[PDB]
Amino acid sequence: PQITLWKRPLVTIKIGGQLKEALLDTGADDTVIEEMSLPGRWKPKMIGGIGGFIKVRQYDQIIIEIAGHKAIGTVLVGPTPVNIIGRNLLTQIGATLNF
Amino acid sequence: PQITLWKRPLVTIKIGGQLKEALLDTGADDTVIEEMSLPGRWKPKMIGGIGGFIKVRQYDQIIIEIAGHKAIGTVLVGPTPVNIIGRNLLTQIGATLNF
Ligand SMILES: COc1ccc(S(=O)(=O)N(CC(C)C)C[C@@H](O)[C@H](Cc2ccccc2)NC(=O)O[C@H]2C[C@@H](C)O[C@H]2[C@@H]2CCCO2)cc1
Ligand SMILES: [Cl-]
Ligand SMILES: [Cl-]
Ligand SMILES: [Cl-]
Ligand SMILES: [Cl-]
Ligand code: NA
Ligand code: NA
Repeated sequence: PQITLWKRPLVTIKIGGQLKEALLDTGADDTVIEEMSLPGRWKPKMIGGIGGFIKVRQYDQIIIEIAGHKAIGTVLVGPTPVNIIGRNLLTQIGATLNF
Repeated sequence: PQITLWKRPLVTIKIGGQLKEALLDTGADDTVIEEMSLPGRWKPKMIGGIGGFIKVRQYDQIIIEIAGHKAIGTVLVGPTPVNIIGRNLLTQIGATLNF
């Protein structure tokens, strides 16, 4: 698809058996999901941006379905104000910025 | 251009005759630049990032070139870590997300 940017680029994702809405975010290095349980090992991480840093749990090798496209990678879980699909997973679905 | 996301989508911008680096950010509603001098009056704005809210200065109708494309629109100035081109200016340069 072609997604214009008049509004936030929100899509449906499936992660950990749950449907969520998430923002396709080219400015995010990382994928960050609101609090939820995921299987397997995790380790703590700090991520920062506007307003400072938050602590998250880092889960590696997590499968997400993003607008119908399956990907696998690291997913961070913590008190993000919105679910964010960052570049680590946008690359895997072949997303590009065009102008 | 078609910009892939394996690296950060950094471009050169020109604002007030100055070249700067900035991030093309589909997750940003607005454009936010590091402290600099802009002409005219400013209005107050609070923006919310990963870490919380910050105060910025909102300057309207500012001339800005983004990767060679002309834009004229709102620029927020404040303590952002990186210069961010958000959707208010990405729409002016015709940017879309594609996969
Ligand atoms: C209203 O206009 C706004 C409001 C907010 C922002 S923003 O906070 O920058 N933000 C909104 C988003 C968190 C929902 C845009 C993000 O793309 C934002 C842009 C940015 C900010 C500061 C330094 C570098 C890059 N990315 C961002 O915060 O990314 C961090 C969080 C996590 C997802 O990944 C992190 C890493 C390190 C920084 C880059 O990627 C921009 C404009
Ligand atoms: Cl919107
Ligand atoms: Cl990854
Ligand atoms: Cl590619
Ligand atoms: Cl905001
Ligand atoms: Na894992
Ligand atoms: Na102005």
